[PDB]
Order: sequence, then C-alpha cells, then structure tokens
Amino acid sequence: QDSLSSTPSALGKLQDVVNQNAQALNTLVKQLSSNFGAISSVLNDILSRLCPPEAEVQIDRLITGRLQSLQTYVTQQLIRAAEIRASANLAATKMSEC
Amino acid sequence: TRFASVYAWNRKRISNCVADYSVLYNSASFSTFKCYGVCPTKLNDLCFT
Amino acid sequence: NFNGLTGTGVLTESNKKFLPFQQFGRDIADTTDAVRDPQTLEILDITPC
Ligand SMILES: *[C@@H]1O[C@H](CO)[C@@H](O)[C@H](O)[C@H]1NC(C)=O
Repeated sequence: QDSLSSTPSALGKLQDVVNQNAQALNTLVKQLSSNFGAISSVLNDILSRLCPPEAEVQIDRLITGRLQSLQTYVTQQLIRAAEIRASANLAATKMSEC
Repeated sequence: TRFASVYAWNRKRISNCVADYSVLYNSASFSTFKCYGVCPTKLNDLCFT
Repeated sequence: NFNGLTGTGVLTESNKKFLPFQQFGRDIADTTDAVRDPQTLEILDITPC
C-alpha cells in the first residue's frame, strides 16, 4: 500500500495500453486534416467551389488517403489486440495456478 | 469608355457590397470566361474579403 | 450556411471567449466547431446531430 502510494510509475504497464490506444485514435482523427494532394482537406470546400467533373477528382484523392489511414489504424489494432490477448491468456493462467 | 494599356494595367478594388455574377457568366458578350479554383455557377453564393 | 460556410448540426450560444477579430474556431480534424453570426455577431457552438 505504501509503495503504490509513493510510486507514480508503478502502473506503467497499464498506462501504456491507455496511452497507445489514445495515440492511435488521435492520429487517425488528425489524418482528416490531410489534403492527400487535394485542394482542401475539407470535403465541403470542394463540393461548394467545384462542379461534379472536377470535384470527383479532388474527392477521390481524399477518399484514397482516408481509406489508407483507416486501413493502417485497423491493422495496428489487430496487432495490438493480439499482444493484449496473450497478456490476458497469461493472466488467466496465473489466476488458475497462483 | 477607356481602358488601360497592358504595361500599365489598372486595378479596381471591390468591397463592402453584394455581387451578382449571374449577369456576367450568362452574358453572350464575352469571348473568354475562364475560372480557376472556383465554378462561376457556384460563385453566386460565395463570400470574399 | 454562414457567410458561405455550409454544414449541418445543432447550433447553440457559445461560452467560447472569441476576440473581436475572430470569426470562427476549428477542431483537430480541421472542421469548424464555432462561428460568429455575421449579423448579430453572436458566437455559436457547432455540433453535428
Ligand atoms: C448589421 O447591421 C447592424 C445595424 O443594423 C450593424 O450593427 C451590424 O454590425 C451589421 N453587421 C455586419 C456584418 O455589418
């Protein structure tokens, strides 16, 4: 009780999981600010300024980038999930055996 | 009535007003009407500084 | 549509302390999340529905 009450870094193993997930979500949202080669990151700006033949080209650039950003996110979550699963499997074993 | 030369082109500032571009784009008097970064048919509901 | 800025959401009076020269705010997604009403100069919060 005294050790935990006096050591800020004691629970880093749990804090790291919280931090890594928060950094992945914030990264994903920030990618919505990316132009990906388009005239603007804001989809409404494209639709309000240009008509259909030139807007579609600009939109395709945002779709390509945003789809790529989301695919990156999900792949990382699957890899991270696998690591957490192994940790949970170990914890379950310790509960049974300790 | 008179227009400036190309070497000494004239600049007129437009501000503090409402603009109707429907008289310009739909005019038959123009040989060229080329817009960059914006559609002339959508320009009629945009705002500028 | 605020001064050419189009979007959809719920509008409310804002508690954000805008300085006189400020017309709008933005979020981390580069979206607008607060605007100044071009007639009443009231600051409004924007949240989607
Ligand atoms: C609108 O008109 C009022 C006066 O009736 C004025 O106080 C206000 O500042 C005007 N708004 C703009 C953007 O000029």
